Amino acid sequence: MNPFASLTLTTLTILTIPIMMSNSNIYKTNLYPNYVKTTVSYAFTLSLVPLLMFMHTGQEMIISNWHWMTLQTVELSLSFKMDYFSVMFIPVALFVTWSIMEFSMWYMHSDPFINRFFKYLLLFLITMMILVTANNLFQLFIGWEGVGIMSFLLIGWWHGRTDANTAALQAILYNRIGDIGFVLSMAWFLTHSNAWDLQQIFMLNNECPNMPLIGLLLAAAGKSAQFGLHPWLPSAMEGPTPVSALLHSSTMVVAGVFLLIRFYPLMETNKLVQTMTLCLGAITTLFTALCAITQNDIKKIVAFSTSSQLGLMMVTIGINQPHLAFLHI
Amino acid sequence: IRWTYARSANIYPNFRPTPKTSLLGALFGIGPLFFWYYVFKTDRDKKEKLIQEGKLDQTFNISY
Amino acid sequence: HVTKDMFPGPYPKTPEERAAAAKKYNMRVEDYEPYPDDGMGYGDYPKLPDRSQQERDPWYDWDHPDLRLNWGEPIHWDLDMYIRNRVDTSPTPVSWNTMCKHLF
Amino acid sequence: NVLQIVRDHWVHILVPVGFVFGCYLDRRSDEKLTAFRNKSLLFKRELRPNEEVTWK
Amino acid sequence: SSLLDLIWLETILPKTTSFIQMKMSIMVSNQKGLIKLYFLSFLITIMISMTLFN
Amino acid sequence: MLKIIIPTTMLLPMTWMSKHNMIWINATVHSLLISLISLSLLNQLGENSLNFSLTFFSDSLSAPLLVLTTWLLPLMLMASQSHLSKETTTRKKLYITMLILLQLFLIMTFTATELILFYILFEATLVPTLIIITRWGNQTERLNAGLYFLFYTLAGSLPLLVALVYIQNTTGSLNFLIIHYWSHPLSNSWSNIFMWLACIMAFMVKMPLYGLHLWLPKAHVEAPIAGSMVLAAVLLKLGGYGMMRITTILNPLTNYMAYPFLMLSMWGMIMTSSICLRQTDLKSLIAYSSVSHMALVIVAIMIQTPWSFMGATALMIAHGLTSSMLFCLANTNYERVHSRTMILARGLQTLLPLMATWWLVASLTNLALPPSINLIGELFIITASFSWSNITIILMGMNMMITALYSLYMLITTQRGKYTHHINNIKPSFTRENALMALHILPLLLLTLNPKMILGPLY
Amino acid sequence: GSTFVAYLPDYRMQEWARREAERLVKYREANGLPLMESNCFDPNKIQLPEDED
Amino acid sequence: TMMSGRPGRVPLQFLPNEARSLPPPKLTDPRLVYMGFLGYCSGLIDNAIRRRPVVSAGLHRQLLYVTSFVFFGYYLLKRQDYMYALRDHDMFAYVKSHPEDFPEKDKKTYGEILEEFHPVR
Amino acid sequence: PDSWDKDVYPEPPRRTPAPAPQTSLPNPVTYLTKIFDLLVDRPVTLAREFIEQQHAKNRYYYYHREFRRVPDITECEEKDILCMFEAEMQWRRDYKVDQEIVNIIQERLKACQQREGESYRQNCAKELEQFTQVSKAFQDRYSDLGAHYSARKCLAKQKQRMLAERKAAKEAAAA
Ligand SMILES: CCCCCCCCCCCCCCCCCC(=O)OC[C@H](COP(=O)([O-])OCC(O)COP(=O)([O-])OC[C@@H](COC(=O)CCCCCCCCCCCCCCCCC)OC(=O)CCCCCCCCCCCCCCCCC)OC(=O)CCCCCCCCCCCCCCCCC
Ligand SMILES: CCCCCCCCCCCCCCCCC[C@@H](O)O[C@H](CO[C@H](O)CCCCCCCCCCCCCCC)COP(=O)(O)OCC[N+](C)(C)C
Ligand SMILES: CCCCCCCCCCCCCCCCC[C@@H](O)O[C@H](CO[C@H](O)CCCCCCCCCCCCCCC)COP(=O)(O)OCC[N+](C)(C)C
Ligand SMILES: CCCCCCCCCCCCCCCCC[C@@H](O)O[C@H](CO[C@H](O)CCCCCCCCCCCCCCC)COP(=O)(O)OCC[N+](C)(C)C
Repeated sequence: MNPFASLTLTTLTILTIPIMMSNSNIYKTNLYPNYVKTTVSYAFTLSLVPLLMFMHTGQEMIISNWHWMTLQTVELSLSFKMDYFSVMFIPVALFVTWSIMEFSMWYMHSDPFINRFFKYLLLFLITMMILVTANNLFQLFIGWEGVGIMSFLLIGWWHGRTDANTAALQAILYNRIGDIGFVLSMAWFLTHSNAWDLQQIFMLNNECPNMPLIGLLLAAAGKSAQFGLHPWLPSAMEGPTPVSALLHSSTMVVAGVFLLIRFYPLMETNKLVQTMTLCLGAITTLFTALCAITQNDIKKIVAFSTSSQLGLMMVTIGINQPHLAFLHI
Repeated sequence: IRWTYARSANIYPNFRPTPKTSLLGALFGIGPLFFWYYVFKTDRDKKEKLIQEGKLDQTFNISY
Repeated sequence: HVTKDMFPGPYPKTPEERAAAAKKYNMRVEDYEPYPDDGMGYGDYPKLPDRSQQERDPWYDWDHPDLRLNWGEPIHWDLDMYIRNRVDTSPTPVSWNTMCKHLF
Repeated sequence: NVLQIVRDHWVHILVPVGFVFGCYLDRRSDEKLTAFRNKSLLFKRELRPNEEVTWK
Repeated sequence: SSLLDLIWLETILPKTTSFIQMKMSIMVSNQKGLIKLYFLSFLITIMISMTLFN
Repeated sequence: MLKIIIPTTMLLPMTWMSKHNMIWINATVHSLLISLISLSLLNQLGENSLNFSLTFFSDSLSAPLLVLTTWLLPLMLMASQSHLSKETTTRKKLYITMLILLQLFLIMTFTATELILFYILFEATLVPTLIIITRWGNQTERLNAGLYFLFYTLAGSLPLLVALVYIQNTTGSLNFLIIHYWSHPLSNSWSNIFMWLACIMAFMVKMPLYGLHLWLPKAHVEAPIAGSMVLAAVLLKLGGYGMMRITTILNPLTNYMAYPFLMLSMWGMIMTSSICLRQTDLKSLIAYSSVSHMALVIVAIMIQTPWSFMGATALMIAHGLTSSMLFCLANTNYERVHSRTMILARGLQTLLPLMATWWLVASLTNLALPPSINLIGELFIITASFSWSNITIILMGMNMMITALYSLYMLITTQRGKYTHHINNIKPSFTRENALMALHILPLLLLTLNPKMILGPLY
Repeated sequence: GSTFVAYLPDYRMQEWARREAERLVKYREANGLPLMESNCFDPNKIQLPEDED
Repeated sequence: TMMSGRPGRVPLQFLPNEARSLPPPKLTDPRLVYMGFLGYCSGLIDNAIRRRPVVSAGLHRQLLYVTSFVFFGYYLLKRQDYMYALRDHDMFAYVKSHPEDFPEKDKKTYGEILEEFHPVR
Repeated sequence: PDSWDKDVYPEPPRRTPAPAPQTSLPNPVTYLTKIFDLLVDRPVTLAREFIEQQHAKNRYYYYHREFRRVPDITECEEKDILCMFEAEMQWRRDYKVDQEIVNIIQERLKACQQREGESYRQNCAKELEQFTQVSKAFQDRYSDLGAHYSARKCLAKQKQRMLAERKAAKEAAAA
């Protein structure tokens, strides 16, 4: 069949081989971090191919490969959406992770558990790739919760430090506050649209009501650290600097914004939720920049800069410009 | 040992039915139940009246 | 190894049993003060200052350095609420009312 | 050594013998509920040239 | 934890039952062994049975 | 169905004629074999049921519970091997006899085509558990716990019996099949209201309902490890199974009568989740978490929709496995420290790393991390509740947040931080304990691959 | 046991149900029938009670 | 059902002659097996109380317990079956002789019976 | 492929544009897909040929089970349990077949939405109306029976709807 389909699934699959070999002999040696870095680089150069195919013709696919349980008229399956957002974000995230791992082999050299650090970095990358390419709400929730657990484990990397554990539990708390809205959105979409699949949700909602979009907005605010739920992102600087650079800077924290990007056909039909998104983004970017301009910890300054950029992304979503928000990501 | 015992097993022998204790117990243990009952009963009465009137628009509502 | 007389008892009414209770908790009779005798099951247990464990001296050599506690000292009733992982009561550079007003 | 470990390992055989006895008892109890065999409206079938009962 | 679970939910079902049964047992079993009182009670219940069930 | 019942009965002569040093090996081997045999009841039908005989029948609600019940006995034997080592041979054999009798009663309870037979076995389970708690418990409160655990149950179960016989005098049968096929609406009357209450309260007290949940922390804190395992894994699910079975004759009165129980459950799940936040005892914390999960199951059964029933089945199985694992981990800590207080032994990740991994996985599955079957049941119940009323989402979301909070609090308090200095008797974890944790956790992650096996008869 | 459960035969009749639905849809699409019907039972075999009020 | 005064009942007769018209219980009847099991348990408890090796102290005594329990159980099962047969015989005869009290109800199908529908919402 | 019916799962003719290169500069997509063919498609096809010929050496069949029609719950006496059992089982089988029909129509809808790209709102109206009709019918049949549903409850719901419809029609005729 078409090559484009095979390449997209191979990238994600070969991202998981070092996790399988985590019980092998190579995990007991000092060559494991280099093995993980090489795997990520190969995945990046392999994922460059579907990007070229899309840039040439614009190839788009849905791959529903495995049928998981069926619930009367509701069918749940392992389905991947390989649209422009996925095929554009995957190479960028892989490139950033490759650079971060190469930096970590120098930064975390004296750490006794450096293989576990790389294993952890790879697990976060896998969960984020699950989040980005999900075609239904259950799979997207799987990625949503996986990135949260990985951030909890990586913030509290030094578990003998009280403040690290406090920060990890803080991140979990705020993300559960957002998860309330995520679960509300899932319940509404199943009860009214009879699906968690994206195609049926788009088809059956020509004029989306307030409640599902407000749940989506609450989830996005929780996971992108908007004004009501902001402090966990600066508090997350307790983890090692590579963790701050990969998760809480450029890949995981944009997830909430990405969610609002993923549902943009429904968002454009509602003026109230658009206005709420715009106002939340504006207050977030202002408040976090205002906090930033007076800080003395350098990592805190960069974290507040990240939060302001996320607020700007929310403003762009609120003015009904999702592709520009993706480009900013 | 004293801390855990005081927190767990010494409470009831030192309990005394007092106006403060009685009012706080009644409030915190009954008021939320009746508040939530009123809220849910009102919500479901409105939904039932709407569905009898036919103006609910339950299209595509297959799973319950 | 703890005897029957080493457990919390009822609210002390007389100075003699007040002194006995203060002795039980390894603290001075003057410093001892029970919770007010209401229907709540506090009984005979010291009402220690409501300070958090974050306010304890971090340079003192505690027997439990992370919790900042010594072995035999009496334990605050709400210790698990003040454990440096949770709510703390440490003084701030700005007053609580001023911060509330400005944030609001 | 035979006739010595038997006196010591005889207990192990009981669980499997109980299972076989239970299977036989299940079949025996099944044999008394054949009032409608080949008589339901759904599976009323003509017997094969060398078939006596549709199920056992 | 303390007000509802350790005190009032305990007071309502189990503690009240224990108290009621304890008092009823102490009342019923406490007879000084004086057959005078026993047979006086017998006369009272005999007359009540005669005046109540017919 | 006798192919499972007879080997369980043969477990007793095999136990009592075993050598003094061969009881655990033989019991474990043959219990595992019985579990393997019982695993072939999972082949269910989309039609009625597996009606073996006039006395026993199988269902896709019954089969997962039966498989879990069989699988629990070997784990209970492994967990009990340690603290019963200094015990006489006769008393060890008596303990194993109690465990086997409890399994036999549970297996016959879950099939039990008759409601009176179900009631008789449902109450027969009460005796071995009571003996186990009051005989092989460590503290002086065990007796008191047993008393509570007894009378609460009977307080609900004697009215049910009366109602049961009453029903047979009017219907003429108590067979589940005839009861289901010949069901007639229940009028809105005082007599019918009290019949409804008599039918419900027996199963409601055993879940337990939030108001009637006081016996559970006592019984769990006081019982030995195997007693806690069977109480949290199987005995709490008898109420859910009974309610799902019996609510077929209670319509349409359930619509009105369910409101007080729905409010009690939806508020008490918040209450018990918050109670877990301030708890100085591991076993007590795990017991309160169990109360919260069973409150959610009660909401599911009272709503009485297909998604509610599927979620209730999934959540019952998942909670059984997870709570048994949590009790086993706490018991491994207790057998070293002898304290059972959470704040005492700290920083155990540095001293026991693999057991810290087991703790992490158990906390993640108690937290309902997708795609675990815990979250499958949670989400199905939440969706059904949202359809019932859109305002339930507030209480469900609060419960999820508080659940994550106390699960990670329990993990961080015991595993993270600095080790307690004066505790120097912490030995490396045994192969028996690691294997016990693995045998708890691998079945959960395997069940998430085939969820329809635990989604019940409405799948 | 996991392998045995994985390969349990389709006694819940999911494949059978999908094949029945496929052939039923094929027939109804071709014959112009309105796919699924609103009445689950044939109205001609139901005797309703006259109200005459 | 008080059959104490039932006509033609010989006063102290355990099994009447007409009970011979009924099929006897099989020797492998599950109830007979349970009575034998009860006798076996009695033998085990007898050994235990007298402080003897419980399983292998007196084989003659245990055999006698099992045999006596089986004997009495056989006769008890016969009497039980006979009494239930009498109950059914009397009930059927009474229904036959009182046709006006047990009428033949009209056959109605569900397609012509109106049952109230109560939606679950 | 023959593995499924083209009528139950219809597809458009799938018109594909032809490459019209405006420049002589070599593109990477064609060369890269050529090496992909050479390195992946060819060995996979060889392995499939081997597996298929091994399968063809051993050919055996399975059958789709046929269920005849039984009297339904409307033809069953009030307490006759045998016909009630037969009717209940038949009704349950029909219920599952209806679920699968709804699933087929939903699959059609999802495939149309993905296939039509930015024009899905206009070019998938037929599938939307099909799903609207089938969803309306399924909701009429089974929406509010709840757990412990039965053929008797479905019949009672249908009868209630029929009384409402007859009353409305008599009112309209006499209005
Ligand atoms: C659901 C129905 C199905 C199941 C049926 C269950 C009932 C059946 C049996 C009923 C009673 C009969 C036996 C009881 C006599 C007691 C004798 C005794 O003490 O045991 C010692 C004796 C061996 O010890 P020993 O050296 O001879 O002398 C030690 C002294 O006896 C004394 O030893 P010690 O002085 O060194 O130790 C003192 C100990 C001694 O105290 C005891 O041993 C207690 C005895 C049990 C009480 C019996 C009560 C009457 C029946 C009640 C049944 C209740 C069921 C309803 C559910 C409620 C659950 C409680 O007392 C204590 O430690 C006090 C603390 C105990 C904790 C609280 C008490 C709870 C007891 C509840 C037990 C209930 C089940 C008992 C099962 C049988 C146990 C042997 O054990 C045995 O060997 C007898 C077991 C039966 C032998 C089976 C042989 C057949 C195998 C080959 C044939 C294969 C069959 C298939 C054929 C086809 C294959 C090819
Ligand atoms: C303690 C821990 C938890 C334990 C379990 C608690 C759950 C049990 C709660 C019982 C459920 C409700 C009981 C009856 C519900 C019916 C509705 C009725 O009560 O309300 C009105 C009834 O009006 C009044 O309520 C009459 C009853 C008043 C007397 C009851 C005492 C009120 C407080 C006592 C609570 C104590 C509960 C525990 C007892 C040990 C309705 O008005 P009406 O249209 O006329 O009646 C319709 C019903 N009909 C047709 C059958 C007649
Ligand atoms: C250390 C790191 C690991 C190293 C090793 C690397 C390799 C890892 C790969 C394994 C995990 C990745 C997941 C991939 C899943 C592949 C297997 C899956 O596809 O099979 C599932 C099958 O799994 C089983 O269905 C679920 C497991 C059964 C659970 C039973 C528990 C065992 C009994 C013990 C008692 C427990 C009591 C619990 C109470 C209920 C689903 O199959 P299905 O699509 O459907 O159809 C099967 C084929 N058909 C079509 C012919 C029928
Ligand atoms: C409690 C457990 C059972 C213990 C019973 C004692 C066991 C030893 C007894 C040995 C056998 C006794 C039978 C006597 C021989 C002949 C008796 C016969 O002549 O009398 C008949 C009477 O037969 C006996 O009544 C039947 C005895 C059978 C008792 C066993 C039933 C127990 C209920 C089931 C529980 C399980 C127990 C089984 C294990 C032992 C006719 O009596 P009749 O003059 O016309 O009416 C007077 C009595 N009325 C007024 C009540 C009607």
